[PDB]
Amino acid sequence: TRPRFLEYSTSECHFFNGTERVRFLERYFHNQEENVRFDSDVGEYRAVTELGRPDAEYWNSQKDLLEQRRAAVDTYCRHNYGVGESFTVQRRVHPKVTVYPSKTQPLQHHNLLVCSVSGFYPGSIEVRWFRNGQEEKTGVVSTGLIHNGDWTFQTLVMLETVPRSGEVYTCQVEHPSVTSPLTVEWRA
Amino acid sequence: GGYRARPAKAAT
Amino acid sequence: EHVIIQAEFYLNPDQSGEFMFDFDGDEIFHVDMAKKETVWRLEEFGRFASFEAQGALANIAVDKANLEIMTKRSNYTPITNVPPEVTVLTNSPVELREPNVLICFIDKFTPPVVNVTWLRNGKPVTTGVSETVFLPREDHLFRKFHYLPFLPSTEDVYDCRVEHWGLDEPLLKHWEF
Ligand SMILES: *[C@@H]1O[C@H](CO)[C@@H](O)[C@H](O)[C@H]1NC(C)=O
Ligand SMILES: *[C@@H]1O[C@H](CO)[C@@H](O)[C@H](O)[C@H]1NC(C)=O
Repeated sequence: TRPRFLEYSTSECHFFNGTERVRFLERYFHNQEENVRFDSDVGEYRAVTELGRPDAEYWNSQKDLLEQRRAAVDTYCRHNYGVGESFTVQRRVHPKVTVYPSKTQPLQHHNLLVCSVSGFYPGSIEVRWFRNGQEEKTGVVSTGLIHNGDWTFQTLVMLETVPRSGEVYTCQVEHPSVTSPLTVEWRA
Repeated sequence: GGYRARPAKAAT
Repeated sequence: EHVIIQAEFYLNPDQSGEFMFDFDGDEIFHVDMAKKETVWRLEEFGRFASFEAQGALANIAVDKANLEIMTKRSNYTPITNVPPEVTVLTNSPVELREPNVLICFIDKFTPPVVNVTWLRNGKPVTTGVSETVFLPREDHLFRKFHYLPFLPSTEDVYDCRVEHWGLDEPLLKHWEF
């Protein structure tokens, strides 16, 4: 029931095209509001609110600190990038694709084809449905990209359809860990 | 291979 | 392309501190404050990199000191509670008698304080459960994962109970075969 008081700081390193373009951000929060901020595109602290003006001015008076922050894109961002490059930037985990039917309403027939794509990394994924070699773009609902919190992702891409005997449905998956599209078929 | 912490700066 | 975040916070009066490293939404490691030891999200990370926990403990002292300054300068304005959004799901499709893992995703909340309890048929579970620290978001809020490895059966139902100061009643998200 007592009041809470939170101090929260983030030091962000943003990488584009490997380490060719690197951006460094420092952010200071109290409770829910950002007050001070260092942006490598500026090279100085700036006040986000009037509450953070004393810290920005005082910090901008310390030349030794501004030089540390201005060099972070190299001494901090690019350094830490190379430390874990082998098991983060280059981490690759193949997807596990399975198809199984389901039902929109318990008392109705199987009118829902689920394409489960789980256990992959990174989060990038593209899934497509096909009826008899033609792509089905209408009637597709999905959970979206689900982060499992353990360096793996999953997603369900479902197709609302009435399967007819003889028809073949194909779930096609594209992921940076595989070269050619991955296909799984389901026959009625 | 050793990670580096940014150092926190004391406020006014 | 890629983002690396170093997130640290200190909370009063709970006196809770955290220091962690993020890579595109995932945890590389966090510094255990009591043990003063670098905990890697995946054991294999420790074999490829390192980090001296003393740097984190040093930053947490500064953050603790800055909190006192900002609490005074802000005239002791308390934080506004933001209740969490809770989701329960499984690591993979569910096959009977085939091991799996229930995942409770607590999202979009502040301050970073939550009690999370796994319930099997209403009874608490305190064996086999694991949990991550508070993870950063793009919008100054926090998220958190809890895990319950289980053997799927038709006789067992599960509930993830979450309690947050921004919640009137504790949240219960359900899951069953
Ligand atoms: C705290 O109180 C003083 C008035 O005594 C005021 O000048 C100051 O701005 C207040 N802090 C705020 C508005 O953040
Ligand atoms: C968690 O449980 C403890 C003991 O019941 C309680 O004191 C605390 O307020 C709870 N935390 C939240 C956020 O509800």
